[PDB]
Amino acid sequence: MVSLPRMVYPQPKVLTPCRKDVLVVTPWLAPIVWEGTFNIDILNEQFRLQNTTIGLTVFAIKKYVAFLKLFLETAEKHFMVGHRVHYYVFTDQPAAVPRVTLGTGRQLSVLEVCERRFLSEVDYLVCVDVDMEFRDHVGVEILTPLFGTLHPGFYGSSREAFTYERRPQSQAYIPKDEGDFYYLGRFFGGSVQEVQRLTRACHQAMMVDQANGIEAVWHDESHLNKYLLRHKPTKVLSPEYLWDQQLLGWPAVLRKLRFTAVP
Ligand SMILES: CCCCCCO[C@@H]1O[C@H](CO)[C@H](O)[C@H](O)[C@H]1O[C@@H]1O[C@@H](C)[C@@H](O)[C@@H](O)[C@@H]1O
Ligand SMILES: O=c1ccn([C@@H]2O[C@H](COP(=O)(O)OP(=O)(O)O)[C@@H](O)[C@H]2O)c(=O)[nH]1
Ligand SMILES: [Hg+2]
Ligand SMILES: [Hg+2]
Ligand SMILES: [Hg+2]
Ligand SMILES: [Hg+2]
Repeated sequence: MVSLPRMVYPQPKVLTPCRKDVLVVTPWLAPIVWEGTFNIDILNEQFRLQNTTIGLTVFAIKKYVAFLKLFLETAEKHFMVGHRVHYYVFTDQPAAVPRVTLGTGRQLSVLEVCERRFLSEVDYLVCVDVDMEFRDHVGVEILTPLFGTLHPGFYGSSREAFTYERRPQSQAYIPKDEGDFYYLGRFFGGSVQEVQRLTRACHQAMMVDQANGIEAVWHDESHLNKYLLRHKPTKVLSPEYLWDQQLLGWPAVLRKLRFTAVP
C-alpha cells in the first residue's frame, strides 16, 4: 500500500544474472528463492509497512517435545526477526513445553491435542516439523500466497526418479511424465487462506485413499506433491531452507544452510 522510503543499495544489473548455477524462476514465473536473488532490506521494508504477522506451526507429540527448546531458541535468532511472529505449538504435553525467552512482538500459544482463529491472528502460516533447528536467516523473502520447498535429496533428480506415489489407485498418483519438482512435506506455507485450502485438500484426498484401502508411499508428502503439481506455488524455496548436512554435506550450490534436521 504505502510508498517505500528512499533507500540506497546496489543497482540491479539487467545484463548480469543473479546466479548462473541454478534456476531462479519456475516456468509459471514463480521465483525460486536462493541466496543472492533477494535484497532483504527492500523486502523487510515492504512487509513491515504492512505490519505483517507470521504464524509458525509445529506439532510436538510424545518424545518430540524434547526438540522444542532448540527449535524455538534458534527460531528466535533466525526466523522473521523484526516482524510479528506467533508460534503455535500443538502438543499432547502442554506442561512439558520449554519456557523460552521471546523477543518483543513475538508470542507463543500452546494448543493441546479452531481454523478461523488463524484468519484473525496471522497473515501467513509456515508449517514445519519440530526436530529441526534454524542455523541462518529465514525471513520475509519466503512469504507469498503459496510456497513449497525443494526437497534436499532430490533437487537435482529427473522427474522419473521422484518418489511420487505411482499407483493410479491413489489420489496422490503422478505418472512418470508429469511433475515439476519434488517438494518437502515438512516445510510449506503461504497465506492462511491458501494453506487451509491445501491442508483441506490433503485431508480429503487421504480419506478417499484410506476408504479405498491404500496409503500413499510418503503419506502427506505424496499428497502435497500432487496438490502443488495441480496448484502451482507462487514461490518455491531452495534446499537452503531445509537441509541435512550429515547426509548431504555442503554443496557449492548452497551458499547458506538456513534450516536443518537435528541428528
Ligand atoms: C536418493 C537419496 C535421497 C536422500 C534423502 C532421503 O530423504 C527422505 O526422502 C523421502 C522421500 O523419498 C521422505 O521425504 C523422507 O522424509 C526423507 O527423509 C527425511 O529427510 C531427509 C532429508 C533426512 O533428513 C532423513 O533423515 C529424514 O528421515
Ligand atoms: O513413527 C512415527 C514417526 C513420525 N511421526 C510423526 O511424523 C512427524 C515427522 O516425522 P519424522 O520425525 O520421522 O521426520 P523425518 O525423519 O522425515 O525428518 C513427527 O513430528 C511425528 O508427529 C509419527 O507419527 N510416527
Ligand atoms: Hg500449518
Ligand atoms: Hg492433496
Ligand atoms: Hg493430510
Ligand atoms: Hg498436504
